[PDB]
Amino acid sequence: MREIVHIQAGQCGNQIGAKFWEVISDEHGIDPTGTYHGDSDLQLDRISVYYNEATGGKYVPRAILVDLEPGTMDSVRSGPFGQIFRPDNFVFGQSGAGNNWAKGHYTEGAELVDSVLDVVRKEAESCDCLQGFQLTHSLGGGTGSGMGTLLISKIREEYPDRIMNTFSVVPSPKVSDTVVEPYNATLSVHQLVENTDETYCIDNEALYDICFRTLKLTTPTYGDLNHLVSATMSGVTTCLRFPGQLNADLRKLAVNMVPFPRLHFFMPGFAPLTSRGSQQYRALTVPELTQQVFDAKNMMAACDPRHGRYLTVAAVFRGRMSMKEVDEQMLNVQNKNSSYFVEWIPNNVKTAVCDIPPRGLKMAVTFIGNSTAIQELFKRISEQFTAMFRRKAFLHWYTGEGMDEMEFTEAESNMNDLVSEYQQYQDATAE
Amino acid sequence: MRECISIHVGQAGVQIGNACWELYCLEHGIQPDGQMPSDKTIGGGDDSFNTFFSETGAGKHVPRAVFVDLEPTVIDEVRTGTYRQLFHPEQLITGKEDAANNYARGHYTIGKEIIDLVLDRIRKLADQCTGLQGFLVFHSFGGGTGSGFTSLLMERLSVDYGKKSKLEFSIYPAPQVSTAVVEPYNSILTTHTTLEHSDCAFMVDNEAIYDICRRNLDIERPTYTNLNRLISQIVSSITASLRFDGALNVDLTEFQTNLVPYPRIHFPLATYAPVISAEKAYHEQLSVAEITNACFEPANQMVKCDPRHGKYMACCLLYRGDVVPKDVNAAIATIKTKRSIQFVDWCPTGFKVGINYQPPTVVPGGDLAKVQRAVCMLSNTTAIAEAWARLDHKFDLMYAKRAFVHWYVGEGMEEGEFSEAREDMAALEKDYEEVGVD
Amino acid sequence: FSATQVFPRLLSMTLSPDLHMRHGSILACAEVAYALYKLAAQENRPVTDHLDEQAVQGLKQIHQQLYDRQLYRGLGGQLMRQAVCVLIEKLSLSKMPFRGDTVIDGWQWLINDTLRHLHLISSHSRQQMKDAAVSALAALCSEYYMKEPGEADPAIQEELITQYLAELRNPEEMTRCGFSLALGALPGFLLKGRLQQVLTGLRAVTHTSPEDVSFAESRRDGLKAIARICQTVGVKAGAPDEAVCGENVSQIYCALLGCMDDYTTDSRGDVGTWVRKAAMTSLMDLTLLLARSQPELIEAHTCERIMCCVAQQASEKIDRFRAHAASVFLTLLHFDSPPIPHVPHRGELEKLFPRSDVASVNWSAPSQAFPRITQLLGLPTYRYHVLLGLVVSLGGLT
Ligand SMILES: Nc1nc2c(ncn2[C@@H]2O[C@H](COP(=O)(O)OP(=O)(O)OP(=O)(O)O)[C@@H](O)[C@H]2O)c(=O)[nH]1
Ligand SMILES: Nc1nc2c(ncn2[C@@H]2O[C@H](COP(=O)(O)OP(=O)(O)OP(=O)(O)O)[C@@H](O)[C@H]2O)c(=O)[nH]1
Ligand SMILES: [Mg+2]
Ligand SMILES: [Mg+2]
Repeated sequence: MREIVHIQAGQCGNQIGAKFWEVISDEHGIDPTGTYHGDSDLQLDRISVYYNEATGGKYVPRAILVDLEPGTMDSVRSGPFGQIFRPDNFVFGQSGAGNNWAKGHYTEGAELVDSVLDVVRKEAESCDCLQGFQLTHSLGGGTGSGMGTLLISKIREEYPDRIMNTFSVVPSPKVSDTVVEPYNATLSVHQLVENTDETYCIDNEALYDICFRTLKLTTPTYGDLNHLVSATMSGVTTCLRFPGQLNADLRKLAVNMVPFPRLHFFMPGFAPLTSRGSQQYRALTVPELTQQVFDAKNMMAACDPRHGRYLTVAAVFRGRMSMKEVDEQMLNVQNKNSSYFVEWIPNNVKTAVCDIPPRGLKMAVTFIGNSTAIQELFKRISEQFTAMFRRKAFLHWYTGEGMDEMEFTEAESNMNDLVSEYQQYQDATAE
Repeated sequence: MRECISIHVGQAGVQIGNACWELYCLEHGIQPDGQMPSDKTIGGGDDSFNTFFSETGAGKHVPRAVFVDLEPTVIDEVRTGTYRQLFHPEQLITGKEDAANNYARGHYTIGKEIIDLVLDRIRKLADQCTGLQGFLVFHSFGGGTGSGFTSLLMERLSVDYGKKSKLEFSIYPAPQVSTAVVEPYNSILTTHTTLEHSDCAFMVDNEAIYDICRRNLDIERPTYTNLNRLISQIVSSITASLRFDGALNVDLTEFQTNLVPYPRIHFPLATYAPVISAEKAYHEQLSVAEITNACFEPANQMVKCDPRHGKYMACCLLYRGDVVPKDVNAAIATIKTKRSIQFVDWCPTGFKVGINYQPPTVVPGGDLAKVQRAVCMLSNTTAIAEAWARLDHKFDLMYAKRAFVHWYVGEGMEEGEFSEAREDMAALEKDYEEVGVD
Repeated sequence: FSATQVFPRLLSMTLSPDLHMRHGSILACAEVAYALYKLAAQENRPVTDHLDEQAVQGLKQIHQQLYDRQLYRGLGGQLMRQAVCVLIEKLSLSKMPFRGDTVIDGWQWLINDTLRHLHLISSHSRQQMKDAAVSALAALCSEYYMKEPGEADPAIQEELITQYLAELRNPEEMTRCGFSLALGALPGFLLKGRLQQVLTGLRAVTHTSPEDVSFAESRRDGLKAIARICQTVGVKAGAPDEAVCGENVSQIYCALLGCMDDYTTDSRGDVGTWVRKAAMTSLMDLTLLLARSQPELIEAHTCERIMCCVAQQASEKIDRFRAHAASVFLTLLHFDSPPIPHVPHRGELEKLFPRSDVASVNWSAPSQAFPRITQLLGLPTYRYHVLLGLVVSLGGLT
């Protein structure tokens, strides 16, 4: 029985975590009251991985929500599923970090970081054997950007033998017009490289473009992006909550998908693409899903998987497809002589097959690969980070709190070295 | 007499020990609950099965085994198995975290909070034995736990139980039946850490046994269960020298003098014949000569190699069942007239032959039939070095890009251990060829 | 107070079994010693005025205590070695009375063992140990290892260089990576007469062979040591064995121009880029050195080839390397004190790359680099190499 502690910080982080928990609860068959009412025995053989069995046969979540601002806290407390989260697992202040990374990591977010450690430690004491912590936040802001880094740096010192996985949400100028976002993203990535084993990047520009073109929505709001983020999160954590032949734990998955220490950013995806409201319209097959998992349109990041090498590939199928039918399809797409052969679907790919399908869909698929194209996500922020650094714009706010140009240049050098290593590995011999 | 304790480690190790104990109980007639109606004593000291089993005042037979695992998934099924009343609960030790295919874990991360208890349990069994010979380790190089924890226990025992023999029965990993992509690193690390902690060690190629089960036994997809039943036969044929009142390799120390001439070289090849299926039980009757000649077949060998292109240092033949020296002389003469094999002039040991008046045994409704005779040939040849060559290829290629290396250094390991382990492997490979110089 | 009350407490703290206590005590002993030396240097007074001989004996026994207990093992071995390196560097930079004692031999043996076993150290702290050991050796070889002004002890010169040249042919790539810089960081008075041998030994490593295919880190250090030796010896006519002159400048430039064409593609990727990095700076600091002494030695063909190669290297799909290439190109073009001879199309290059477009333009960003680099195609010389370099970016993977 391997348990996982889920933590949420920042407005966007909490909004994503609430939706993800609601999705994985509706898929497992858990009414919003707390009891169980599903119709499948497979929805309980691994429920202990994210739910504590309290008295009375109830399943208490393990989501530790923290937020300096008392906004999203009250909304999640009175949500469709707000009554599930323990009430002393909510840790908040009054004034946030004011879009400054040096506020939610040094002067403000380090004022509740001690209450966070007490809560995450009180939650882990009941577990029989902890596997690894988890965090869901956005690189944009101060309580998501600085608080997450502070907690990741503080927990690694007391639990070095635990896996550290995050779900960073890179912002984009299209979604937010804030100008102090490049610095918060750079400083967050600087800490998310030396104290993180895995990081699932969910760029906001990709979801914005998807909602603008694919879904054809009028004004894509935050709900449309949160729905896709929660869908991708539920599709990624399919092996850690359901049985199957590929019993890849968290540590095993991180070791098999992350050969290098610094390189650990993935490009998660999910298909088919849907929206809120209606969903039932067309039933997809295994060939169509495989053809669409590997399309740059189904990806949640502004990167072209085809343009770049393939470090490690993995896919998770959900529905009445059999690992034998999947192997037949995964052994004819890595062959040129084979018809309908693809050049971007690589070899030695990891593949899974689930029984319980997602909500509102009979068949789906999730992609969790790591391509060098992700470098584009790091360069877009580099340029915006240099043009504003030469003029020293909005730097007094950082220098007054305690930060200095030393950390800025260190983060810049780290990002440059990472981009250089990515570009160097992109040109490697296949055999 | 002298007793012995078998220390099983890993998933493969615990899966192989259960089948071995089942075969021993079926041979000696021990009931599942542990009752020998043929034994005419309550305690051990005059019989012959006391070397492996232990007697008590209540007539209960507690096998001398120390099963230790990290993942309780297999131990839970082993406890509630058919022989739940055979093994003692204290002998079965379970952990709380799996190494997840890692050596720096099974050694430093998950091997530190379990070693302090394994010794206390092994001492309880060591104090009861009046004269222990050594230890019978059962693990695999592929499994991270079975390698790291086993090496840690081995060296931990080298300090305390220093004047005791040491044996091993590893399982060489194969590319087909591969559970981890770091299999080459764990194997080259455990072979270097315990190259001095093993007096003798037995290697089982997963490819050879799979091919044997697919061809000889005629099976479509030989599962781990079928591969463990086939290895149980060889394990029993090897342990019969110490279990029964024989006259060849009766003590663990004799193995280091009649099979392991060089302390460093301790990887003797083993073969067992015949391999008849259950359907073709009374189809053909192969005499001693046929089974003795079949031992020189690469397909029937337990490891994929080519002994023809290599010299021989030590050779030991063991016959079981209806066998007479007059018939063994025919096979001995055929080995020289028909076949021909060279020998190392600098080796002290030579050829040895022994017979035991104990017929074989098979599990009811199993894969193998109740043959009338059996032969086991243990030959220490340099050809086995080839099996170590390919293993070094994969490891070398992987460490060329240092992939999955950061996961080990960040778990109580140094970057120099890999260089030391491959410097040791290179020296061993060089010595293997130097021993076979014309 | 720091010399009579604090230094004795830091001299005894080194015997602490605690690992974090020994490193701190060593660092404090080094820093306070350097501060006392700097203070005494003001009144041109010796360093023994503040520190007594009892405290002096501690600086000699600190090495013996570490060598006896064998503390250079495990995880703390690298930390102890790094601390002792800084200690020896600060002691040699203060002109201590340790010359002609077994302490110097012990320090040299420790430095050799540290530069001998480098693969055993983790990659997260290898560059620090590589740059500290060479500095400590240079400070020791530029302080204690001397017989008279302008000369050195021949007994040490006949053995150190020999052992290093016998260590530059070590199969282990990390051995050469550490020995090349150590041999190159030697002073100028310790290179008199043995400069040709050192140059030949360093060039033998820069040459590629069937066995040394993926040896990029070694070739990088080989060029770095050559550049360091060239910058240290300076220039001096009529002395090929003492400094660089017109008799061996061609052979040196040939070795620098040959490593630029290295485009190895190992399993890790395009590692050859590294070998090019040190091959660019080595071609910069050198070209300036002659410009500050004997600019007439720089030939026209060699200068044109270097310029075309830098232009090709400043138009590569890579961003971190292209930025450094453009920076080196701008530093070589704007250098006018004195102006460097053999500059192809010098007026056009100055007009296309003004001084104001050096710090304001971000070469790392393709958008702020390609529009200014594509204009070079107008010139005849900057057409073939520039186009060859841009073809890689116009049809790569990014
Ligand atoms: N996808 C998505 N992005 C969001 C959401 N909320 C905010 N963001 C983005 O995240 C950034 C703002 O960070 P927030 O999470 O609002 O801030 P915070 O972490 O609470 O920090 P403070 O502003 O200091 O209080 C901007 O780039 C927003 O576009 C959300 O619900 N979904
Ligand atoms: N012959 C045989 N090989 C086995 C058996 N179980 C596993 N293996 C092989 O051993 C290797 C994996 O070792 P395991 O025993 O699963 O590993 P472990 O000791 O449990 O340690 P972990 O790495 O933590 O799982 C692979 O090469 C498997 O194919 C078994 O019962 N018999
Ligand atoms: Mg907020
Ligand atoms: Mg296991």
